[PDB]
Amino acid sequence: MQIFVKTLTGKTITLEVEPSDTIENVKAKIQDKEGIPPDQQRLIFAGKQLEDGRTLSDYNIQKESTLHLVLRL
Amino acid sequence: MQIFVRTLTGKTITLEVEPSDTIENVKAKIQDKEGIPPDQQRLIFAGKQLEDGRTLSDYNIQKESTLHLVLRLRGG
Amino acid sequence: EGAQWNCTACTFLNHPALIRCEQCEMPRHF
Ligand SMILES: [Zn+2]
Repeated sequence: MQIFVKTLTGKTITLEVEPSDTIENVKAKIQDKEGIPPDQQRLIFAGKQLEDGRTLSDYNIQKESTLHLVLRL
Repeated sequence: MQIFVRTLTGKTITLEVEPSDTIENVKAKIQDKEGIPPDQQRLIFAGKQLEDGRTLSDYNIQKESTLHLVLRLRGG
Repeated sequence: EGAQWNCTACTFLNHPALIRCEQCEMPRHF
């Protein structure tokens, strides 16, 4: 399935993911595509920060869902 | 019980619902009133997004409650 | 970070990092 990741400024990338993918895997994919290290990635969905150990399915993240990427420094 | 829906125009409509009603049933009523298909509707109540499959009572939705209708973004 | 904030358009409780509503893109009011 395809999900969207949007920066705080509204710029959007698209990812090919699986419901079983962990947030760690999604951050690794984002690092592969855009070069942003996972320790500097914070992902928000439904108002909450997502934890690396859970999967997209654990947060009810479905196809066409949008995650929000925040730079952590 | 009667609840209120803040529609896309800033207008508030009234619905007769039961605490046992599903979120889908409320979206179908909103579709009859406002012409927005349920799959493009998001319903927000007191800061909470309402999920399909749940009942109004699952969200402590009472008489005089106001839900906010949101057009479901295109994603991104 | 701060606490969550209610959207002034739809009331959704948003994360403190977001500058727009996650549901309707209404900008944060503060
Ligand atoms: Zn909103």
